[PDB]
Amino acid sequence: AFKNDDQKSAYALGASLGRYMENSLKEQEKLGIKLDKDQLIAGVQDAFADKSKLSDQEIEQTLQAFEARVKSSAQAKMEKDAADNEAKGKEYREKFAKEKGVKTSSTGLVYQVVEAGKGEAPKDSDTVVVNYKGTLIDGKEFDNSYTRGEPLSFRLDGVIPGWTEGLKNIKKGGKIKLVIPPELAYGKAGVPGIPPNSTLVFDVELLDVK
Amino acid sequence: AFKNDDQKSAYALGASLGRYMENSLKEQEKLGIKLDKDQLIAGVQDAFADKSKLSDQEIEQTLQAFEARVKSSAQAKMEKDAADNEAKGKEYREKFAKEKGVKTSSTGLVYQVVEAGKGEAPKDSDTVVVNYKGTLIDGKEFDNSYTRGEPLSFRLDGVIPGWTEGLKNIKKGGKIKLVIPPELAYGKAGVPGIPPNSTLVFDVELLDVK
Ligand SMILES: C=CC[C@@H]1/C=C(\C)C[C@H](C)C[C@H](OC)[C@H]2O[C@@](O)(C(=O)C(=O)N3CCCC[C@H]3C(=O)O[C@H](/C(C)=C/[C@@H]3CC[C@@H](O)[C@H](OC)C3)[C@H](C)[C@@H](O)CC1=O)[C@H](C)C[C@@H]2OC
Ligand SMILES: C=CC[C@@H]1/C=C(\C)C[C@H](C)C[C@H](OC)[C@H]2O[C@@](O)(C(=O)C(=O)N3CCCC[C@H]3C(=O)O[C@H](/C(C)=C/[C@@H]3CC[C@@H](O)[C@H](OC)C3)[C@H](C)[C@@H](O)CC1=O)[C@H](C)C[C@@H]2OC
Repeated sequence: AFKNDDQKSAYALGASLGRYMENSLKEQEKLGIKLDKDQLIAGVQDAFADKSKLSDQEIEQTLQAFEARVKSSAQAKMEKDAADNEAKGKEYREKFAKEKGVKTSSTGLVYQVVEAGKGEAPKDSDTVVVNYKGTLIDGKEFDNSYTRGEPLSFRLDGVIPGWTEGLKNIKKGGKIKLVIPPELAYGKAGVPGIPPNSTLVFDVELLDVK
Repeated sequence: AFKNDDQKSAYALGASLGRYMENSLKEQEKLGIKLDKDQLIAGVQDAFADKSKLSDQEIEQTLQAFEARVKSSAQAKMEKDAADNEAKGKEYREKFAKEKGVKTSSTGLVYQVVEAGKGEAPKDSDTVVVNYKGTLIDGKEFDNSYTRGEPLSFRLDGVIPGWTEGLKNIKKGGKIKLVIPPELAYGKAGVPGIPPNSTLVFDVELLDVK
C-alpha cells in the first residue's frame, strides 16, 4: 500500500482528522444537530487546496454562531436532564426502598444485602476485590467488570461515597445491591456515560477484603 | 451558494479544520517535510467513512513516529542555521572591522565610535539610559527604542556582554555602533526574533550614566 512515510504519515494525519470529525458529529447528534457531511468534507478539500468559497470573516462568524447554537443546545439539555433525572431518581429510590429486605441508611443510600458473606467488616483503608454491574434506573448498563474481563481491586476510600459506605454492610463472600443517589455518586455534573443527577444501581459481589 | 445553516456551518467547520491542517503542513515544509496531500485527503475521507486503512492503533503508532521525525528535523534545521549564520556573521564582522574608524576588541567585539560624548564613562555597577536600534546583519530590524518614544534604562552589568563592554568605549552624550558576535550575545540558541548564532548590529546613543 503506502510506499513510505510522506505517504503513511500523511494518510494517518488525515485519518486522524477524519476520526476527529466523526467524533465531533457524534456529540452534536446528542442534541439533534445534524451537519451536512458532504459539505463538511468539501470545506476540508477546498481549504486544503486553497479554494474556500467563504471569506475568513464569514468562516469566523459562521463558526461563532454555530458554536453558540451547540453550547446553548447542550446547556438546555443538561439542565432539563438534571431536573428530570433528579425527580425520576427520587421516585425510583422511594419505591425500591419500600421493598422486602431493602434498607435506607442515614445518608440516603438504599441497599439490599443479598449475601452477608463472612469475615471482617471492610473499612475505609481496605482494598476490596469485586465483580460488579452498573446500570442507570432505566436499565441502561454503563459498566460491567464481568465483560471487562477480571475482578477489580480498589481502596474503599478511593471510590464514590455510595460505595465506600455500602460495602461496609457486607463481608467477604457477600453480595449487595446498591441504589445510589447522585449526591453519593457523580452529582449534577455526571461523568461520561453517566448523565446529570443520575441514580445508579450496582450489583456487587465482594470477593476479597484485604 | 449555501442554502441553510446545516450546509453553511458544515462547510465553515470543514474549511476551518482544513485550513488548520494546511497551516501545520506549511510549518512542516519549513523543515523540508512535505506530506503527500493526496494521501492526506484519502485518509480524511476513509476514516470519515469508517474505512481507514489504518486502525486507531496504527494511526497513533504512525503519528508518534511522525512526531519524532518532525522534532528531529526541527533540531537539524536549527543546527544547519546555526552553522550558516555563524559563518555569514564572521564574514560580515571581518569586512566591517577593516573599515576606517572601526576597531576590534580583545573579546572580538567590533565597534565604531561615532561620537565620544563627554563626562564619565559607564562602569560595571552603573545605570545607563540609551536609545538604540538593533538589526540582524541582513538589515532586518528586531528592536527600535525610538519607536516606544522613550529611552531604555538598565544596569550595565545586567545586559549581554557586547553591550556591557561596548558602552565603556564612549561617555555620556556619545554614540557608538556595536557589531556583536553571537558569543557575546544570544549564542547558538538565540531567542524569539533572533536566530541561532546571529551577529547583532546595534546603533546606540548614550544619554546618561548614573
Ligand atoms: C481517570 C482515571 C481512570 C481510573 C479508571 C479505573 C482505575 C478503572 C475503573 C474500573 C473505572 C471504570 O473504568 C472502566 C469506570 O467505572 C465506572 O463505569 C463505574 O461503574 C463506577 O462508577 N465505579 C467503578 C467501581 C466503583 C464505583 C465507581 C467508581 O468510584 O469509580 C471510580 C471513579 C470514577 C471515581 C471518581 C473519581 C473522580 C471524582 O471527582 C469523582 O467524584 C464524583 C469520583 C474509579 C475507581 C476511579 O477512582 C479510578 C479511575 O477513574 C465509572 C462511571 C467510570 C470509570 O471509568 C473512569
Ligand atoms: C521587567 C524587566 C524584564 C526586562 C524585559 C524586557 C523589557 C524585554 C522586552 C521584550 C524588550 C527587550 O529589550 C527592552 C528585548 O531586547 C532585545 O530586543 C534587544 O534589542 C537586546 O538584545 N537588548 C536590549 C538592549 C540592550 C542589549 C540587549 C539586552 O542585554 O537586553 C537585556 C536582556 C534581554 C538581558 C538578558 C538577561 C538574562 C541573560 O542571561 C541574557 O543573556 C543571554 C541577557 C534586557 C535589557 C533585560 O535586562 C530587560 C529585562 O530583563 C532582545 C533581543 C530581546 C528582549 O526582549 C526579550
